[PDB]
Amino acid sequence: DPLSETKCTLKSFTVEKGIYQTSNFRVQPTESIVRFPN
Amino acid sequence: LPVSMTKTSVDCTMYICGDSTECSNLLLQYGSFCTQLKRALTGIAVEQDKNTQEVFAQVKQIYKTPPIKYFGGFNFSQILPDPSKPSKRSPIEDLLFNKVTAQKFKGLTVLPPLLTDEMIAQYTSALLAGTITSGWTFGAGPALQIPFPMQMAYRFNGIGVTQNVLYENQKLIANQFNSAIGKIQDSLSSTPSALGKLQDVVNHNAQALNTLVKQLSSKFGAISSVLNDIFSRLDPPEAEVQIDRLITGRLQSLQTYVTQQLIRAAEIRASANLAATKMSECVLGQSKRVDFCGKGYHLMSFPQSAPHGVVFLH
Amino acid sequence: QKLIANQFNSAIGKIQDSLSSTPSALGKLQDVVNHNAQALNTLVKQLSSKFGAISSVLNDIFSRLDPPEAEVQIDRLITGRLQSLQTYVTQQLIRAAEIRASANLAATKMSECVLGQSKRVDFCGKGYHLMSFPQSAPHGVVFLHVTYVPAQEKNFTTAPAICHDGKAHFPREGVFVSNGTHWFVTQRNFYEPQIITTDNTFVSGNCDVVIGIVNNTVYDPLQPELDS
Amino acid sequence: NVFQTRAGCLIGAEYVNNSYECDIPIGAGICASYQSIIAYTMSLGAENSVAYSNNSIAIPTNFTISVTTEI
Ligand SMILES: *[C@@H]1O[C@H](CO)[C@@H](O[C@@H]2O[C@H](CO)[C@@H](O)[C@H](O)[C@H]2NC(C)=O)[C@H](O)[C@H]1NC(C)=O
Ligand SMILES: *[C@@H]1O[C@H](CO)[C@@H](O[C@@H]2O[C@H](CO)[C@@H](O)[C@H](O)[C@H]2NC(C)=O)[C@H](O)[C@H]1NC(C)=O
Ligand SMILES: *[C@@H]1O[C@H](CO)[C@@H](O[C@@H]2O[C@H](CO)[C@@H](O)[C@H](O)[C@H]2NC(C)=O)[C@H](O)[C@H]1NC(C)=O
Ligand SMILES: *[C@@H]1O[C@H](CO)[C@@H](O[C@@H]2O[C@H](CO)[C@@H](O)[C@H](O)[C@H]2NC(C)=O)[C@H](O)[C@H]1NC(C)=O
Ligand SMILES: *[C@@H]1O[C@H](CO)[C@@H](O)[C@H](O)[C@H]1NC(C)=O
Repeated sequence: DPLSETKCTLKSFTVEKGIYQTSNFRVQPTESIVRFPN
Repeated sequence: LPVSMTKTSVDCTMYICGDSTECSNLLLQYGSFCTQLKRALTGIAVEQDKNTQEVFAQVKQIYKTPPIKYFGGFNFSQILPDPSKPSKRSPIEDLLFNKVTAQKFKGLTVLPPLLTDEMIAQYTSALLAGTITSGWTFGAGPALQIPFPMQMAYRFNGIGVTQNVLYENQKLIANQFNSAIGKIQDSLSSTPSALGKLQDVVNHNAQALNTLVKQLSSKFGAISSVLNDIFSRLDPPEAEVQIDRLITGRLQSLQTYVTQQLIRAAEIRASANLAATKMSECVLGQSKRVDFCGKGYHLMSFPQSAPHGVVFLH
Repeated sequence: QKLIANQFNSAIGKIQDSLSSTPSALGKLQDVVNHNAQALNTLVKQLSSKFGAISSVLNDIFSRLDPPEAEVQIDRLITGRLQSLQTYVTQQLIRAAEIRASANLAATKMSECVLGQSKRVDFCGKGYHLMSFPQSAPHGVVFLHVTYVPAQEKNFTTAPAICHDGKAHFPREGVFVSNGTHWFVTQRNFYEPQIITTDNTFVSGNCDVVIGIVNNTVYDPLQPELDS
Repeated sequence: NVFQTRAGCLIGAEYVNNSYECDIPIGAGICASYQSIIAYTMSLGAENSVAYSNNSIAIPTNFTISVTTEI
């Protein structure tokens, strides 16, 4: 859970009020293609 | 006076590595520099927001100027907000914005400021209304209205000149003040180097970021600068050494950038503290300190917003 | 005097209570400590990083491998640790510079607001500054600013000068007000109306140049004396 | 419960037309608070208007001794 990720990032079981930066997201590729000459 | 710089943040893995995945796996053994970098950058960002809030947010009330703008011959149309413009800004503020001026997200980001320009303009308008309609008493308690010529008489009495001097030369002083305001507007319009400091801050930040992103394309003594090319070409035992050298070089560059950012932030914070002191003393009251609020005997001052800074008219 | 003393005692009691209640009031000092230790902690953590080497255990590198590449591994470890220590030193230097600037500001405040009365606005508290007290604190100083703030204002009708026998009278130190029927002169910061005379006002020119002048008489104290 | 701001996208908080003091700063004039979780535009302060005229003044009739702390 995002709360769990925040707890892991701060290395504590309780997080005080505020806004915290946990990680980053990036959409993964769906498939692969290839193009070579004739 | 500059106040705040651009709030920036950096993504470690996408800059240090590429689109490859095993590069992050190699990184995982190199330590926790990403945590230190993130902590430093968030510290800088919150310091910038604190600087802006400290400089501008100094009144707990939002005063509004009276609808009738007559002040005994004094003309304030050039500094008061103009409802005709959609942005609700003074002509001087519009000129300042127009006088001060890419999108490659390779892990480098720009966080937006907490206070929008409209809110800062609202603070400046409230300060102007308070200092016009209430003298200086609004800075030390409840605001008390005083006719503007009486306030000018008080201010002349401050510098050691009796009130009759003002009360006998009211129209001449009003004409001189209006002419001075117009001359300031024209001089600021026609001078390119007047706004050097804010443009310098913007140029420094942009040039440093561009240098960082350009340094990524250096070989650092490796056979090639493309990690994907290296992985698909050599035996992994030695490609490991190549990637180690590349990662060390890029991390050194990132450390240098962080240190430069810290030093620049410290300098900008000092400038912001000076600006806050000037706003507290010269605007909300009259100061007897020589040359602190302009050349000559001080009478008053007016604030104006500007991109990453403030402009005082003494 | 008695009312001022009672207000001062109530204010200082309220300050004690508020300090005893709000936990965040001493954040600025605490943050300092909350910085230093954690930074130091980070340094210790950096001792447990392989820095890209095969192992993070130096004597293991000696024992498990021959000198040829063990030298390379040890060199990598030494470079990493030295770089970490250098970074810590630089960060400490920057924090020291900031703390020194804050200390200079505190010294200026102690010299001006405590050892004397300052007319700089908002420099030694909100409102008109009266005086101040210092107190010690862990790695810091706490100032108690005692200040004066007006309240219970009242509306009045004012005029710049008074025309009398073709002469213009201006207040010597106060300001002209009128409740609606009679005109008085009073000090700026406190409503203390007084009868307008020729000793608290001064004359300069006739009453044909100033704007907004009003008509009224000015009592002269020496006229009854010469009458007898 | 999906909101779009200048900073990005917010999930789990609902926008409110009301205004309060900023508690958890998000950015671009948007803050968040707990009351569930709501998001709003921060309010600069209490609006006030002064009765300014050509020949009227205001004079205090009482005072107050105040004590402030500075760390
Ligand atoms: C106050 O100053 C402004 C500008 O300094 C005056 O506005 C000018 O008014 C005249 C006649 O109405 C116009 O021809 C000019 O074009 C105006 N100036 C600008 C920049 O548009 C204004 O008249 C002055 N007096 C008052 C009472 O506002
Ligand atoms: C304005 O102040 C004057 C000075 O006190 C007032 O004149 C006196 O008011 C008292 C209060 O009732 C009377 O006992 C005196 O007889 C008044 N003096 C004279 C010469 O008659 C005056 O009444 C005040 N005006 C208003 C509207 O409050
Ligand atoms: C203050 O008193 C003077 C003197 O009585 C007034 O001046 C007179 O005004 C009338 C009306 O305009 C003229 O007919 C007289 O010739 C003036 N005499 C002098 C000596 O100037 C003046 O008008 C009064 N002002 C007010 C506001 O009542
Ligand atoms: C000025 O203000 C003070 C307090 O703001 C007033 O003192 C109060 O007076 C009332 C009635 O006499 C008492 O019930 C309160 O206990 C007093 N307050 C304190 C803190 O002692 C004082 O009366 C005001 N002065 C005037 C002229 O109205
Ligand atoms: C009274 O105030 C109005 C608007 O504030 C102004 O137009 C007028 O000139 C003033 N009268 C005098 C005598 O100053």
